[PDB]
Amino acid sequence: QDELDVVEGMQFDRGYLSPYFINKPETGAVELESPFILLADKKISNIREMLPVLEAVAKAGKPLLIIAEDVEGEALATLVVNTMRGIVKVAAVKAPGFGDRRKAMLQDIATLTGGTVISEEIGMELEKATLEDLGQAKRVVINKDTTTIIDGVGEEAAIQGRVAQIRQQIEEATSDYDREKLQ
Amino acid sequence: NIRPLHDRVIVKRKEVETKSAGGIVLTGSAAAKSTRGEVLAVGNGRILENGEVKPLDVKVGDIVIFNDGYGVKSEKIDNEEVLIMSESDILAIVEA
Amino acid sequence: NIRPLHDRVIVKRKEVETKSAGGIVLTGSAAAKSTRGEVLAVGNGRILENGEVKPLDVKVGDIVIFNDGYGVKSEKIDNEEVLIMSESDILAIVEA
Amino acid sequence: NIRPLHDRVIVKRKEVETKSAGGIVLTGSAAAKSTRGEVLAVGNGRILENGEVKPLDVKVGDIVIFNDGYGVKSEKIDNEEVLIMSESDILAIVEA
Amino acid sequence: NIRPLHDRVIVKRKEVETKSAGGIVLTGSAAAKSTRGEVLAVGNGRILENGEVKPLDVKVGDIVIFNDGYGVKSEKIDNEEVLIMSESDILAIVEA
Repeated sequence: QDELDVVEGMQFDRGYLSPYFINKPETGAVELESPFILLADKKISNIREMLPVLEAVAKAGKPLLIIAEDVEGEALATLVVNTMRGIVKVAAVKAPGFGDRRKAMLQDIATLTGGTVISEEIGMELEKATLEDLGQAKRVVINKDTTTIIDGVGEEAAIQGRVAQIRQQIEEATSDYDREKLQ
Repeated sequence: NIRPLHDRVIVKRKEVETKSAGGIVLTGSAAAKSTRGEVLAVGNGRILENGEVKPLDVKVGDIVIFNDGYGVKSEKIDNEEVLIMSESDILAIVEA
Repeated sequence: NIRPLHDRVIVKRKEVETKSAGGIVLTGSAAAKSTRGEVLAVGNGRILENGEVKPLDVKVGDIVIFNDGYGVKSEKIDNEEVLIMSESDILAIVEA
Repeated sequence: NIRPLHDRVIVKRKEVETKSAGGIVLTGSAAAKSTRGEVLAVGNGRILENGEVKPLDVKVGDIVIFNDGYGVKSEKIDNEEVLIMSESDILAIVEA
Repeated sequence: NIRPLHDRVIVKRKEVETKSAGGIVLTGSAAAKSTRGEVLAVGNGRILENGEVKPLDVKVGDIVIFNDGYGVKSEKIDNEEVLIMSESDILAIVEA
């Protein structure tokens, strides 16, 4: 039979970076209720850069989801230990897309969630990131393959402006595959 | 008992920090070896070129910040780890 | 409190310059680590070969220009960064 | 004001030679950094092993020929470049 | 008989530990060479620059913890292995 699968809001094909992040073992999916959103445009391997953000999140008490280029090594390990220890309910996922296009999706998620992307080019580093820098969303669901952000707490006007900008780029686009990607 | 010679000092290394300032648990390379340790034993003192002996400024039982390197040696006494290092390797002493 | 030993000095590094002379903001490698810092603690003094102790020419609370290198060690006191380095590593003292 | 410590000397480097003897303009690697500079500040003097202090033979305001190397450090005072180097790095003093 | 010269010391190395604390047998690289040994012979003493001779702080027949390195030499006396090393290589002396 022909089936129809409709996914609303934002959902990108990037699963959790560790199976230990799963909050709900019976479904195998991390479920974060009203979590902070940390959008990093650089690969993360140590915890020193991300430490103050973790302290601020733990003080707030809300969960955290880190959309990053890549989390691995010591930083992933300590995030895992902190997840089980209950100090911070934190999940880490890879940033969707590739070079010159991954940044676009990161900015889209930042606009949707009302956050800011951390990168070397923009100017600020992960050490100086604060709670206001982090994005906000009502719900976050991570599975083995896809991550969904439900009801991101972002300004509607900014979302519409970014959508209009992407539409303008689509009008400027001259490739079917590219225009489908921005669609 | 272990008695260090000349300016050497026997120091028990402090435990590795397993938590951050706000409660973040550090694991692996994040929880590096501590550079501070309490002094377990003090030698007689460094011998100068004139033959005199000058007592070390480090006392027994104080917390000192030292520098790890080739001059620091590891030893096992009462199946616990201690470090033997010269008084020059100790940068400072923690007070209060 | 931290008391440095012999000629070692505890210095808090000054903040990195985030702006140029005319208002240009420097980021990344442009805003390098400052080589100047205020002196937080002064040791008793360098011990000479005759056994005497000569007080260091650096006082507590003055801005000094020093040289970063292997002889300078990094430490964390009151979860703030400080540097322990010998008095020879300090090139000069900033006056007025 | 900057006061160098011990035998260190603060020297402002002379301008690079932009012309040859007969008027040929040198550019790039041809106009190398000058090894001569006027002395801006003189330290108290080198400390000997006996505890005494010997004043440096370099005075304030004389042109000295020095050697660039690892012992020479670069600093910025009144947004102008100066060099801090030991008195041993100074080969000679230009007179008249 | 072997008489070491100046500050050199003849020490017989202790046997390698073939068992752990609770009875686990260590073999190969697990049972490393012991850094402790009893002193077999003590030299006259280190000669200072003034011509005097200062007796070594190590006595004959005490257990000392030393450091293996280039300064330690291996020798065979009464077809048994001994080590000749300077008194500076000995970190400490085991008491009781």
